[PDB]
Amino acid sequence: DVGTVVGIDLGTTYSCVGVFKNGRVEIIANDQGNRITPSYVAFTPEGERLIGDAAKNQLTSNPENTVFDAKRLIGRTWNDPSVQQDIKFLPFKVVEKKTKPYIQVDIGGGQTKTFAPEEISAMVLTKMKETAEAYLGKKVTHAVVTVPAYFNDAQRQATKDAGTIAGLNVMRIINEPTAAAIAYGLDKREGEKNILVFDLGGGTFDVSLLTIDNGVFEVVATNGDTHLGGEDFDQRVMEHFIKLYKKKTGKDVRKDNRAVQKLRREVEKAKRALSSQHQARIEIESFYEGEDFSETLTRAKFEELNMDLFRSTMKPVQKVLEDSDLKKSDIDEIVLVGGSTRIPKIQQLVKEFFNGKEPSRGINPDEAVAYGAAVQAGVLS
Ligand SMILES: Nc1ncnc2c1nc(NCc1ccc3ccccc3n1)n2[C@@H]1O[C@H](CO)[C@@H](O)[C@H]1O
Repeated sequence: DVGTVVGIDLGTTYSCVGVFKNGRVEIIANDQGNRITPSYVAFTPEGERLIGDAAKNQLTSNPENTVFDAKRLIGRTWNDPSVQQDIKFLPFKVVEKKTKPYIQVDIGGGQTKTFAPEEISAMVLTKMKETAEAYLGKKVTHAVVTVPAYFNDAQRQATKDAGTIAGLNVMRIINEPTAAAIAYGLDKREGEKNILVFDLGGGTFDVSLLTIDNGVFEVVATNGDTHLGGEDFDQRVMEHFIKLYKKKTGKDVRKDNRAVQKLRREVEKAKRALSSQHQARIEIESFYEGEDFSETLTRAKFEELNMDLFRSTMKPVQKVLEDSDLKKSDIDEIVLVGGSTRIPKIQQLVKEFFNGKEPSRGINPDEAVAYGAAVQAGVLS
């Protein structure tokens, strides 16, 4: 009845779909060649609804009508303090409607529409759903969707409604740090064990303490920083180079923002190379006023610029071990999740915190959560 069911990580900044096929989890690439999709939606002036890479790629020219970060609003009331903080930093319009924070956008030709956070995520889920169905050759109807461990009843439910709207029956909602633990099969051992998931993504940092008892996962304590992640590290290097531009050219870069978004691009690119290389080069043709940008970043400078931010990632790890009444000696597994955990300093930091103990390694940290979900989805047909 339920067909092939899909594992979906519906993430804040990125999304991932997986499937179980011929005895293996298959992570599916979208129509753009990508194993992760931006949780992005956009409406061009022509009236063309773009979701994914296509929406993320044109957000510079369409900042009002490019919806992102809906996970911050999903399952929340308009008057929720968190929401009233969040909407201050969000360049599309959020209105109070049916007690909720509805996204307001121009659909094309100045024509106005509002969308509940669940309707946006339903668009993102539809893209994951068409991403899966293109790989499989068939329609998909059922799914396993993940949420962060802190999500409450209303947030969990609204994620299921995003699902329903997308034409997806969400059979299971599983916690994100749990799906990760399942991806490493940590649920396939006898014992009582403690698991620390340290999840550092694009715009969020989450640390979960889990206990596993014979396939029974329990979340004991959670911590983190809802506004700390890879984008933050981008900003810091962006600041470094804007400040360097000034000092050499005398020119100031935030006068054209299209220059700023260009730098954003080549910074994020350089950072990523720097998890693998010791130096990277940032090259921009017609950066500002037609002039060409060309600079490099050492890994040492990268680390230097974010050292206080990297280091701050330990404090949640301590508050978690406190609230779980456990010392450092008690953690039996360390699971790294999120693309930012590829940063070498981050790893050095985790490892020496826990007195030299090596983390679980082997699964792509961007994919670990959709993987966990796809494993469970695999059981469900
Ligand atoms: N190796 C890496 N090193 C440091 N940060 C990395 C990283 N890979 C990703 N992410 C995976 C990623 C993201 C975009 C990509 C684009 C082209 C090619 C590969 C890509 N890979 N991130 C950060 O994860 C956050 C959430 O993704 C973002 O802040 C991102 O910087």
